[PDB]
Amino acid sequence: SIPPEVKFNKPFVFLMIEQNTKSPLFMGKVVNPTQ
Amino acid sequence: NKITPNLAEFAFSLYRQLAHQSNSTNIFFSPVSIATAFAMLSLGTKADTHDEILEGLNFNLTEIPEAQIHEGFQELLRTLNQPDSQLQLTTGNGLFLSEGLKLVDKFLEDVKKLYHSEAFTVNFGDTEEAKKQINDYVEKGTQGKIVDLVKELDRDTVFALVNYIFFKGKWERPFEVKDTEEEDFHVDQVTTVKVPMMKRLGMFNIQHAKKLSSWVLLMKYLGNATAIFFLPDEGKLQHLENELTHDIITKFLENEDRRSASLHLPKLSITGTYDLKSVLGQLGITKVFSNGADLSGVTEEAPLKLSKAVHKAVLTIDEKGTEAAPDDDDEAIPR
Repeated sequence: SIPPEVKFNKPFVFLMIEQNTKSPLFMGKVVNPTQ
Repeated sequence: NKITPNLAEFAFSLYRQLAHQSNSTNIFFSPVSIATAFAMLSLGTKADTHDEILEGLNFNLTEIPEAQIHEGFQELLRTLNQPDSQLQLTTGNGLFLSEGLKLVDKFLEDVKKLYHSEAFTVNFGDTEEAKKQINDYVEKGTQGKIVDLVKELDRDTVFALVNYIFFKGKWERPFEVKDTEEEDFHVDQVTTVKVPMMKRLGMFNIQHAKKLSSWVLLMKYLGNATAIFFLPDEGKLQHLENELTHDIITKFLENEDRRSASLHLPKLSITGTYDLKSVLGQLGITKVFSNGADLSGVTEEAPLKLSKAVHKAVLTIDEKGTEAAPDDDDEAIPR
């Protein structure tokens, strides 16, 4: 098997979850990645 | 923690309102910080003013008793401030009160006990001094990430409630800086920018999910956190945004399986600043901002209303990990 490539080079969503509580500490969408 | 599924649906509800508010811009916010600030504020409200707030945070009040909501937040906050040794995570709350204001003693007791709120007295009459005390507190809590938060502050403000989190996590396996290379990032069909693209060949919890028409990648931090990234197939972003639910996230988090993959992820720094009034109004939180607000649990001296609810959040992603910090600034005036 050839490992898949997954490239975040277009808008994407994400969430950051705290493990003990499973709470959603943060959510967002990157459309234009500022530096 | 039993308030979790409520917080997760509140995250998706608020997200959808922010995406409908501006559908072609970066979004970044903290569902937990906003829910903490408004649940704390509900302790000073009564009747429908109160019930609208907790229902807007996706609590069913004829199902979960109010004491258990607040005790759920109390425990959440305690967990947040006791991470694994490998993760930096803190949260805090400051309640800046007009000097001389006669408060309902039970409010001050309840915010200290349940929300760990640090009460301060300030003279809103001296606008530069009051702004500095609030902004210094937020800058300290957010470890320098949110600076000079408050620029303009009404001399008649009765209280400013300020809630923050600080997060700094390390990837379980970091990227190597030598492998980062500038690549094209396709903002839209006619717009390409350059970004430093990190990369690594690793064992990832990675799958392409039919229900979301998206790749779904879990990135573990050392210690008690995970980031989940969703890359929608072409044309499927709005679909992905609409279809996320708490049950879907849970199923992804519970799966242990890993597979070999080449990941390319951009280094970035983004910020969101939001007036929460209209978006929370779409979620049903309306009366607390109005000429009918009942904040008589805060003070019985004169009626109040919440004039301002602003949220600011910053995110940095790089080869070492992620740093992030929100702050909520919710201000009340006499009505």
